[PDB]
Amino acid sequence: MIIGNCLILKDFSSEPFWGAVEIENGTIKRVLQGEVKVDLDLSGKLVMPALFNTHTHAPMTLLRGVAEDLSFEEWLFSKVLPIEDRLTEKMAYYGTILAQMEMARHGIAGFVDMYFHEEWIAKAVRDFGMRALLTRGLVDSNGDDGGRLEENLKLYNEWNGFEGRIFVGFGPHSPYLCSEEYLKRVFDTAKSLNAPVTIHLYETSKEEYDLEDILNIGLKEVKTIAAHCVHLPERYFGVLKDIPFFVSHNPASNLKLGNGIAPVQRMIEHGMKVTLGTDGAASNNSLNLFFEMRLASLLQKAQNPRNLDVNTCLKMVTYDGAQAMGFKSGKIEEGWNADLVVIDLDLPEMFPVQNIKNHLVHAFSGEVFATMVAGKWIYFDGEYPTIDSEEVKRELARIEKELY
Ligand SMILES: N[C@@H](CCSC[C@H]1O[C@@H](n2cnc3c(=O)[nH]cnc32)[C@H](O)[C@@H]1O)C(=O)O
Ligand SMILES: [Zn+2]
Repeated sequence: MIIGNCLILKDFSSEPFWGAVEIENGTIKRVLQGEVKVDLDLSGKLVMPALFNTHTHAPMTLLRGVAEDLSFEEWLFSKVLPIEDRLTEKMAYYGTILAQMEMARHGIAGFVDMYFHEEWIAKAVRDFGMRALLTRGLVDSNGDDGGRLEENLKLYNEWNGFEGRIFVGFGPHSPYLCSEEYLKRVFDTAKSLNAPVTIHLYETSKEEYDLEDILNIGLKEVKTIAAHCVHLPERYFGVLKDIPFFVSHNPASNLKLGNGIAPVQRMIEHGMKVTLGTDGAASNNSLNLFFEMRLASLLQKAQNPRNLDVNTCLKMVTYDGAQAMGFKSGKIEEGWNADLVVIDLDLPEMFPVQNIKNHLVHAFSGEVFATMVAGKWIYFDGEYPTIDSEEVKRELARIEKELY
């Protein structure tokens, strides 16, 4: 298949050019320049690498807007947890289908999850078409984790590697919901399977523990996606530079729950790898990485308008995200995955045409035209080709009634 005859943004550091792309068996076979015979003419649009959301809680789409005007502790222990006790396996599946519908209309190809009923979440990702690094949220009480780590291993056993689209990791919630001993066990497990770890790190100001207790139990050796890092002491930026440590920046969530602004510019200048996550729909409340990217840039610019320039931003949502997720995506080059998104250039916000890249970061709403994952269209002109929209919608309607 060859799509094109339009502008093509190869990667974050290059400029658009008129051409086309040939996809074959979920990969990029070749990138053509100039005019050429295409099977799909996307003239008047832009083709670029798809985006990768490095942090979310998929089924929380079912709780969108249910927890407003609350401090962090109230939000989680008073509002969210009681509702989650009522969230079923079936709801996890449909909440994830909904989450993918939303992420897909925003050009997202893959996401990193941390939740429960994870196998049902995996089924939903299987059916929808996206890529995902799935992990089970882990917490313990003096070593007793209620069988959560075991569930994570079951998930690993049954889903790691599925169709090259799904990978399984471990999700210890945070250094405060996980005891020191339990955390070491989780890191040792991940270390043994050579699997990633995702954890909420220094999300709130109350967290003042030393990163040393983690740096010497596996962090230096385990690929880790640390969400938030709002209060990560700057004295550690140096050491985090050369280990597979990926910060997942979640600007909207940090602001909405009154946690603050992470010094991303500083982290980046110190050589740290930084990616973008949306977190869950109950504390965002959208699953839009374009919005997240724009917001991130603005927040850093408040300190210095030169902070988080356009290319650095595009790199963060595309290539860096794919890297944290272990997928060879993020660039339209031969041999790379065919994970692409199509943006409509025939819009007010995309003018002047000579500044398209800037528009992508500071003016575009995030509503893409189509999104392709593994060579398949998972969203196209308002349509969801991989699912029965109407059926899914009815189920969600029943779930809303049942859940609330
Ligand atoms: N509560 C789960 C274990 C953690 S799953 C991942 C958890 O992260 C929670 N979560 C969602 N958003 C945030 C956030 O912004 N900060 C901290 N935790 C969050 C989410 O509600 C979920 O409970 C259980 O009992 O098995
Ligand atoms: Zn989170």
